[PDB]
Amino acid sequence: TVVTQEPSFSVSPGGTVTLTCGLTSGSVSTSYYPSWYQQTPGQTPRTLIYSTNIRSSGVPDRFSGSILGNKAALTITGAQADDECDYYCVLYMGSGIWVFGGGTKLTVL
Amino acid sequence: DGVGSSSGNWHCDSQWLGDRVITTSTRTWALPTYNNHLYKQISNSTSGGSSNDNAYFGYSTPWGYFDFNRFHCHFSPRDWQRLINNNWGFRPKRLNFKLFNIQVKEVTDNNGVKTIANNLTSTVQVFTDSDYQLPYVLGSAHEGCLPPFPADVFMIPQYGYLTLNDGSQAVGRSSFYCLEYFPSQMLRTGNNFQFSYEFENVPFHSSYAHSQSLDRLMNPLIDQYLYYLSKTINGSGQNQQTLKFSVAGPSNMAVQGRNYIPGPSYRQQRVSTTVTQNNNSEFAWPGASSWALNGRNSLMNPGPAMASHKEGEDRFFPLSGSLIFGKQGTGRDNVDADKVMITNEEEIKTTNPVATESYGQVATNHQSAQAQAQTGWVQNQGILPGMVWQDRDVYLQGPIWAKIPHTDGNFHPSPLMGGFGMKHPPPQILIKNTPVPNSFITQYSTGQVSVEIEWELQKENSKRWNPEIQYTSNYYKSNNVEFAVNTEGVYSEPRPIGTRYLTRNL
Amino acid sequence: DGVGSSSGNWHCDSQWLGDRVITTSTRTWALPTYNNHLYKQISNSTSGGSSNDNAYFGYSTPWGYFDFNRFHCHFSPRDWQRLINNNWGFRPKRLNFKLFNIQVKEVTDNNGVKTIANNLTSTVQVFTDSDYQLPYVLGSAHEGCLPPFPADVFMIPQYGYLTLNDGSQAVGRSSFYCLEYFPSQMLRTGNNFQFSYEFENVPFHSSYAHSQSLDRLMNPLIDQYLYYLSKTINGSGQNQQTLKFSVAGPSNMAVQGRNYIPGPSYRQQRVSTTVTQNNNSEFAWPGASSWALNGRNSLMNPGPAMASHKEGEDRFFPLSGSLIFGKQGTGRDNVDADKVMITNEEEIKTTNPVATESYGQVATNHQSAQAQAQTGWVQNQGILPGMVWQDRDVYLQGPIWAKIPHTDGNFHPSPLMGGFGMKHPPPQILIKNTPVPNSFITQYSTGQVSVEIEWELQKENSKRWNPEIQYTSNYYKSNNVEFAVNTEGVYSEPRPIGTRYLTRNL
Amino acid sequence: DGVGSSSGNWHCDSQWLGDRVITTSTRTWALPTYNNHLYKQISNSTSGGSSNDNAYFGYSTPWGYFDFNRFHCHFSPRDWQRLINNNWGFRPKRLNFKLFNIQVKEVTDNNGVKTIANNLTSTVQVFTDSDYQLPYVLGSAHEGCLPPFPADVFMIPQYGYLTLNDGSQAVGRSSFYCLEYFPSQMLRTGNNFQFSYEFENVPFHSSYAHSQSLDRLMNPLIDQYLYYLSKTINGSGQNQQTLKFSVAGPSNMAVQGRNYIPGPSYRQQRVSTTVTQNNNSEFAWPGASSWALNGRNSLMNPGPAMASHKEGEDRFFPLSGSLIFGKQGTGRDNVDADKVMITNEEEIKTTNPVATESYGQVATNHQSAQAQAQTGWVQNQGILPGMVWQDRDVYLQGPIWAKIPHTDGNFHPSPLMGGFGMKHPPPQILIKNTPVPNSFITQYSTGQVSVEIEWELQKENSKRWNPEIQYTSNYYKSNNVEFAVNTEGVYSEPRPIGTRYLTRNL
Amino acid sequence: AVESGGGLVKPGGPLRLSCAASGFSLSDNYMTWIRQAPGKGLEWVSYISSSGSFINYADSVKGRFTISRDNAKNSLYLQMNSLRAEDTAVYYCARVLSSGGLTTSWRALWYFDVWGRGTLVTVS
Repeated sequence: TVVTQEPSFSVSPGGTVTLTCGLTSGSVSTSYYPSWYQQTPGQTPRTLIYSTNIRSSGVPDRFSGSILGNKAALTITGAQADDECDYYCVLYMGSGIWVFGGGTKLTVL
Repeated sequence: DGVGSSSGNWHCDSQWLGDRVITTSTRTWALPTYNNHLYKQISNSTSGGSSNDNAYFGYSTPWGYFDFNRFHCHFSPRDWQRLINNNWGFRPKRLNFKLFNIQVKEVTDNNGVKTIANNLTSTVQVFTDSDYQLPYVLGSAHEGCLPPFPADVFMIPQYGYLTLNDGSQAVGRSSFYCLEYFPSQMLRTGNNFQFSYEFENVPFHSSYAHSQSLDRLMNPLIDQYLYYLSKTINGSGQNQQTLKFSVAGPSNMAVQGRNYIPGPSYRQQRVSTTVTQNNNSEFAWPGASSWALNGRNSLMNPGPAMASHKEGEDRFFPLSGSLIFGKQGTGRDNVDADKVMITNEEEIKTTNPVATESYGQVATNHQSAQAQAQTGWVQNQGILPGMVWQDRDVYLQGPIWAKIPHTDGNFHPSPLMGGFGMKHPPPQILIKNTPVPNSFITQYSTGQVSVEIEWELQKENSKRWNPEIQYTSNYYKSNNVEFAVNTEGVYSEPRPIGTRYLTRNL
Repeated sequence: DGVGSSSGNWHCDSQWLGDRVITTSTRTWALPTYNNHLYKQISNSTSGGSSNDNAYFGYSTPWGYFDFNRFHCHFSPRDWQRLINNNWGFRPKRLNFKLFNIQVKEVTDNNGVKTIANNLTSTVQVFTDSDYQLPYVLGSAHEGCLPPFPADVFMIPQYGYLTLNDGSQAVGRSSFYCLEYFPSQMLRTGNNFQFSYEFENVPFHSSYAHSQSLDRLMNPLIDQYLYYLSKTINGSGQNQQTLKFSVAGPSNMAVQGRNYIPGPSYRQQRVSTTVTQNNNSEFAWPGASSWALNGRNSLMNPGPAMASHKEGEDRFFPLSGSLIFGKQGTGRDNVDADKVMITNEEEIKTTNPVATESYGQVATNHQSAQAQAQTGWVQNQGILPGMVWQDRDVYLQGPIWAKIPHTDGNFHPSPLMGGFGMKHPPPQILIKNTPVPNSFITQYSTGQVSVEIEWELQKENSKRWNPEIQYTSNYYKSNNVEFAVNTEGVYSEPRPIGTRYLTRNL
Repeated sequence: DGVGSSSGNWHCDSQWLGDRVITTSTRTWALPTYNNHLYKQISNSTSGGSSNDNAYFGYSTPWGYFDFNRFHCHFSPRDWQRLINNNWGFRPKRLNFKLFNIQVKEVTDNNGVKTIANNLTSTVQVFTDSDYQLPYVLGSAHEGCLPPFPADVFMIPQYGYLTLNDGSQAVGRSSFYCLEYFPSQMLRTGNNFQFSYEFENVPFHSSYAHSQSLDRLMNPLIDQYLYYLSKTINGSGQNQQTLKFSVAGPSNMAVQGRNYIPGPSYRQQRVSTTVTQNNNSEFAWPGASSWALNGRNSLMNPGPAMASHKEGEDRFFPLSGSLIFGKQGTGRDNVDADKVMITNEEEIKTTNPVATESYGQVATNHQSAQAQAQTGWVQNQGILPGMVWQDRDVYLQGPIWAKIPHTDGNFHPSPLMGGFGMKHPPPQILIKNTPVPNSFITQYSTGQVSVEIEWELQKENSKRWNPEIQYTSNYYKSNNVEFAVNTEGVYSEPRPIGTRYLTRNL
Repeated sequence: AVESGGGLVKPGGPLRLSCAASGFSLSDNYMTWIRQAPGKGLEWVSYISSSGSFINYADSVKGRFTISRDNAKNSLYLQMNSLRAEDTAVYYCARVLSSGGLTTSWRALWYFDVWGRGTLVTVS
């Protein structure tokens, strides 16, 4: 039970890159509810999206998160300067326990 | 017959006979001339209503109508006290309506003075709608009822109706009803008008409060033979799951098997009569429960029948759940909490879910080794097989009957503001002054109205040893006797009166 | 009786008598040989169905069944236009069925050519399930019903039923029914079979559109005497909590008290006929509303009766909420949007909530100093006391009756695809060719069918002044007459015809 | 008459006559002296129960009462087998009750030894409530019924009732009934007592299992003429939106249009009888479905009739979903699973939803280009127009009838634990020993009770070709014949026996 | 208008820091504590049910810390005991909304809706 996502994902502005976080132990889906949180440095992390496709009220539509393939991942389309900061992945399992990913940043060039 | 000979007498009295009641009331009225005898279209754009929820299309008519639909017209407070204390149920039977002593006046108003003279040859058109072919406005609990106090003289309201609309504009399906197309009996100063009506069979309105609550029906001293699931684990540790069953009995009464469950609930927001407890924001329209129809949001009022508050807390009331009446002299807008009378439903807390509380819980998902058993609060609950519920109580001020809309289907048609649902209510009575010449004479009429309704009763059979709760007037001295006039001759009723005092077993 | 004489005559006409209608239809039919006279077990695996939701089990029988269950069998378009414009409701009173001129043909086959010769000896077995022992399949709105045009000759459909099943396999509870066991009548060419059936009492179908919305029944000229909560704060600042009540009046018509609330809703997804508006994803099965039973999801179609779309937007339809008919010559699978006809229910939007809209709001929490008043949307709502609703309308192409599944309880049995619900519908009529010797002569039959129904009507009593909405043909020139044959003699129905034109008050 | 002659005889037998059944049961009883001839207030404080859900306030009375409300009182297992096998339904018609052979004893206790002798001058009071003026406790399925095995002498239960309460305190509305205030027929050792009763009309309790599932009522050989929406996109890509309609046909049966829909559901939590599968934490009370009333949570038991498990999994049962009966000699507290008998609803999975599963889905928003279509599961679904459902089955151990509460409205009153709903059930029969002198003689009494019910039946009309599922004993050898005594003479019932075996069409 | 704040404790010892509650009641809401070591990762710490009958922990802090939720004071208490040098990190007072949809149309989602500003707690 260890969340897996790639720490390195740098995209130049105007480019959409996909971030994929999965689980080593087992394949993911809606039952193992995924979520995406940006943590802007100097501030508390804010939920980018939740339960796959649904997008949080605050968040922009430039990046869309969906479960593609075995492991669900966010798919940012045409990334821009603002959206970039440390990200974390987390999927709910069992009762009251969540496992977070290692974290990933991304950078405009 | 003649001008100089009376066309009717004054009748106000109530005969209490056996299991039946006959209540007779007579009033004096004045009918002006509306819209200069014209049928005028109306909408929100004529009054200037901007919002979409308030959009309406309709017509205003010169005709007036008689509304006795409120209880206190027929029942004097002393008759009401005798009715609600001694009787479990009641319901109307027959309706007799007489209209007489017609007096038509003419007016010529010069620069500084208006001279009021009689007109002997003028007529007054009147008819009843017994085919229910006109729109029926008596079911909305409008003002314009016969006044409660016999010596009051009241003004006939104006008749209007609404129809289909899109925005403020009508549609090709809307209807226009010209009441002239109906036959009407014309009356001069000597003619009189009467008709009779038969209330269709309707159930006796319940007038009692349940002694036994629904969750307490089972006998206290005996165990049931049914088992419930007591424990899902032996104790703290790993892999401790187990199944242990126990007997449902007096020690734990919540888990026993029951044959009936409380009625439906649609959760109102809870407003507190102590303002320091309410949230500091404007939630009057935003937090209100409401049903949406064709894209127009209509507030839910009064809503399904539900208890107003939990036992012990009388300071809370559902935001739109309970009927509210104005005190005598209460202003039309923005009156504080002490200028209005609020009706609490707490009598029905036995069989009905509390309006401000959730109906219960339901299980959201399947438990397993990974997932705990989770639940969620049920905000709304439809009818389920085997629910029992009590309707909303009727008040001395409250309305009596309503007309069931004519539709393919309905469920428990008894109207939500209280009283008796009917597919053929007492008919409307439409009256106007015939125009006497587009330049017309200023004209109005006056006369007498006597309505008589025979009531049926259901006597109190209870074997209860200790005395019942009764409705009584407090002995402590006051500057004004309740339900009487003050020094200026203004009749007022101090409090709304419920119909439920006597008790029954559930 | 004899071969040289006919066993009946040709009757097609509609007699309009007073408040009654006698609709007569006669057709020419052909009955082939099904399953080579065998009962063949069929399940999803034998057909190859993979899906778990589509798992079925049942038997295919040689017997055929007559289906007149659709309206256009008994009515011509002009008889339909004459019915729906002048009448507020119709129900079936009696049914007469006559079968005559039975002819049996034996086909002789040779390599060079095949010749068909009449066979005098062979007989046709026809029986009706009067006691309703057999499974009823007429109610499913299946294909094979009598043709709209009298000239067309139709082939009687095969009769089969599906019993209990677990996945591909059958279970012990399933019962296999044999048609042969029930007593039946055998007819030679001279012989004819006829029977008369009396319909059970049923409510008049409502065929009118309410001119008044449920929420606007109020009198527009008068204030109610009830109060509502206008303001929960005085203004912007700290500690502004206050209560203010105001009179519910025509200025604001949303907050008035009402005696009835609209019917139930179970929401459907909203699909736009303009494709660029709909989401670019495959949501045909994923977004649909389905009721799960015994672990097999079954799509909800059409569902509870609900207005199809908000007023002003007709380009939106519930995903599974509307009866959909195909145009003449429509392909079987994956036709484009224009090959099909989508009925819209907007006539009922007065008393019924929009199918694609939330039923309303309910508060989810208690307000306090620390908690704002929260609400949530009601996606589906069960029956509450005091609702009214309109059922789903019947169409010229739609089904007439449906059998109420025999159960301990039911609520408002009127079927969801429209029409008259009946515990004892018109019985099934079973027919087959008698086997003539597992090597049998190749055989099929033909003959005449005449069905007669007596429709009772309800006359239009309304006083409405302005002219009604009516159903009329367009006078603009066109290459064909609607509801007539094209150059090759193919009968075409250009659009669906609802029954609701005339108006009533609510 | 006299002491030396008998006041009655012994009737135990069942006559099967045509379509009716006559079952008689005579038992021997012993009535003690309750509460030392005192009426006593009882509340939780006297017992000491702290939890607020268990708060109760009531009175315990010296009176006893007769409870024959359970089936196995009136039916020997062979009679029950002979009934449920051949009959599609049954219901009681008449009731006859006889109480005789009064024998009054007096206990005179020395220091260590007690002496027993008759008392001829001592009387026994008995009366029955014909007006239902007293509370009705017989509907809660309490213990103390007539025993199943006729040679067992049983102890008459104690009578007590409950009323309105706040905590342990009462309210002014609480009712206290003193049963001495009812005229009662007094009996000495020679007298007898009897009365006749008439059951009001109740529908036949269905005693059959549907063969056809609801969704499968269609015909597997024939396509419908309705269309459904098959494809919203042509393929993977951008701007691919399209609308494609297919025919609903036997190839895909899940999307067809249907006339009816399964009954309501209120979800229950799912508990597995294989303990490792269940969640580790304590979810017995926290996760259970409970309806809340007046601020007191109450477990939902047994709840609306729903199939207990999906087909193929019988190991899972709803947590509070089904009746649970104890095996012979099962302890009162924390017994294991194998010591209790968990009934299962599998018969009704045709027309009813699964108690542990959602009722289905509803669309939660407007799918559009910007946002995809979404669905939310439905946990509890109220009645919708066109539902059909089966009530809960009755068992040899289960209750017979239950009293409908006296209320303004109810829907499908048939009780939730099973049996026949009635607004006038068989009256309560109250009996006590008349006190013979706060110094009284230690005293009791014994006698005979013969209750005779006349049952009506509905014959089995099915044409089914293959044989029915019938209730049969197992031929395999055991240490004890099922439904008989063991070596120590203790009558035990091996398992709960249902009433649904035979099959019908839907 | 919901948001909250955490309790501040000195570095170097086991304490119980508080999560105050503004804008919402801790009674009907599922609440969780999230702890992040500076500069590396976010790790789940504890979960408590709205009824409070269901409580579960992370294995590292399980059998060690104890959570308590006081509804009257609108404060969420997490008591840490016998700390380790590997317990040095920042803690957040996360608010989790479970199945936000209403009961008639219910969807089950689990995510951290509202985030209290982090306060660092060092073991030294």
